[PDB]
Amino acid sequence: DIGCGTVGCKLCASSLVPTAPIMIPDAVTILHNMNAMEDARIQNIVLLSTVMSEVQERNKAIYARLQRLVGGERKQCYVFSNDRHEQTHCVMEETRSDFNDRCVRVAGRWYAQHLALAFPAVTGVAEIPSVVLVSHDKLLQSISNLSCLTLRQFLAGCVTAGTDLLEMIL
Ligand SMILES: [Cl-]
Ligand SMILES: [Cl-]
Ligand SMILES: [Cl-]
Ligand SMILES: [Mn+2]
Ligand SMILES: [Mn+2]
Ligand SMILES: [Zn+2]
Ligand SMILES: [Zn+2]
Repeated sequence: DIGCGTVGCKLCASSLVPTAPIMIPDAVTILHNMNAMEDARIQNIVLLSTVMSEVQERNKAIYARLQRLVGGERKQCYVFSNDRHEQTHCVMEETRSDFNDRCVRVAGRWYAQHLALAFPAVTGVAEIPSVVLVSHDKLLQSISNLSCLTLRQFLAGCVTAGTDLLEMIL
């Protein structure tokens, strides 16, 4: 009963678009960059229920701000119940950090493989959708459409891609 939240997905037939990278931030990213999360320039966010629980656990004020973004219904973000979904549900030798790292990695791997099947590549037109785990940790131990970057790296890559596109038109 748990969908991916992506618009036009026939597998799950929603706020996410497959035409932009699917951002999956960990709790540390939200806690350290809540002002950025709230900014209109940051769109296409997957809020994992485990990540939400971790944000609620660490910061009261940050969680209320995160709930407001969801309750506002004007942002391109989706709450994915990774703890209820059969293919992503993890049960905790693991520390609280290692378990939370595994949760995000498992949900990210599911999203990447799922979106590649739901929106397959159209020859010379478009590639499969891109999934980005937004973390300071090397979640993918330091799937082609799955990556792990910090928010700074992700945003610097956006600037590089935009500059390259502007040079192409000029
Ligand atoms: Cl963005
Ligand atoms: Cl990585
Ligand atoms: Cl990978
Ligand atoms: Mn987390
Ligand atoms: Mn972490
Ligand atoms: Zn789907
Ligand atoms: Zn951070």
